[PDB]
Amino acid sequence: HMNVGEILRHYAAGKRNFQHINLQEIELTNASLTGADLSYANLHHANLSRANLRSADLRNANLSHANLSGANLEEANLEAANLRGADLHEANLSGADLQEANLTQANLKDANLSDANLEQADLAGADLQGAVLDGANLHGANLNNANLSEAMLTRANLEQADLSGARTTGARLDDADLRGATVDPVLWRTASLVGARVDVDQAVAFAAAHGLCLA
Amino acid sequence: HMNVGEILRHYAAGKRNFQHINLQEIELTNASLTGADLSYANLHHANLSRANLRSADLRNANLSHANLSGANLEEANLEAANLRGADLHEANLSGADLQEANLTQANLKDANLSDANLEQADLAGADLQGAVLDGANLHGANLNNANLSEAMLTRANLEQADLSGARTTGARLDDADLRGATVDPVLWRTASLVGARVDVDQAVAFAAAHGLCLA
Ligand SMILES: [Cl-]
Ligand SMILES: [Cl-]
Ligand SMILES: [Cl-]
Ligand SMILES: [Cl-]
Repeated sequence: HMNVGEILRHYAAGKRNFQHINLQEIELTNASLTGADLSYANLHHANLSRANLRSADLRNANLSHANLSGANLEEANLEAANLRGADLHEANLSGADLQEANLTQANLKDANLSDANLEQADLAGADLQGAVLDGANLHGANLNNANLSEAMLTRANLEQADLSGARTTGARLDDADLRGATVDPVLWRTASLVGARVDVDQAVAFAAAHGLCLA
Repeated sequence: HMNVGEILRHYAAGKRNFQHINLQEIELTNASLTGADLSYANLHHANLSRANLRSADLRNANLSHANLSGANLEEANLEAANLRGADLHEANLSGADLQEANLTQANLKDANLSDANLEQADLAGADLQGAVLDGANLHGANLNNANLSEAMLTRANLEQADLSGARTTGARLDDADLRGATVDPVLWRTASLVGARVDVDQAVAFAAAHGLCLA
């Protein structure tokens, strides 16, 4: 296990290779480790609140129940990372790679996921209230029972995503691509959808969700 | 030309056959001629305000620019009648037969057309503001540029009707049959349509009218 003094001294010396390092429970609030290779690192329950991890490599890292509130993760590689129950509220994940990441039960309230890659990510039960996912790729993402209340999914790719059980009151889906997605009828009644791309079957479902009869 | 005294005396004697009679411009306000056969009669610009014409036969009658405001025409036969520019505001036309009638530019404000037959009727430019057409048959009716603002067309048959240019702000079309009708996209944005029956193409048009893209 590497401690705070050690990792900050190494980083100060210009070292960036921290792959597979054990940093469980470490206290790194307001720390900057931009560009660090933390691939496969164990950061379980780490406190990384307001840390600057811009452009860090965190692929397949264990970030389960980590505190990443307000952290900068712009253009970070979080592919296949374990972020179950992590606190990412108000984090900047703009342009981050989160494909196939485990974000189950994560706190993403007011998170910035603009232009992020969330292809096949597992967001089941995640809280995305007030989050911004403009231009994000959610192709095939699992949004089962997620909270999307007041979330901005404008211009987002939701093709083949599963939004079963998602809360969508106040959700903003203008210009989103919904083709092939699985959604509850209530989505058609709650989301703003101007410019949203749909299949014919979905357009019919939109009409049915407003009480029209096709018999 | 038969005058007021003559027709009322004849009716009082039990006469009901007034077919093809000339009654142009006659003043018959609050008169009762229930069950009278006035088929093919000339009632051009007659004043029949608040008259009781329940169950009258007025088939093919000339009622052009007649004042029928508040008149009772329940179960009256008005098939193919000329009612162009007639004033029928607040009239009771419940169960009347108006198929193929000319109602162009007619005033039907607050008229009761419940369960009336309006098959292939010409209602172009007619004013139906606040009218009640619950259960009416408007199969193939011409509603071009009609005013349907706040009109109740609940449970009405609108199959193959033409509503091009119709004003439909506040229109109430719950349970109406719209299949095959021609409508402007604005209808889908303005009418209440719970239970309204539509084709697949119409359901898609409903979605498109709310800004959804089918590309
Ligand atoms: Cl440093
Ligand atoms: Cl928006
Ligand atoms: Cl009498
Ligand atoms: Cl109603």
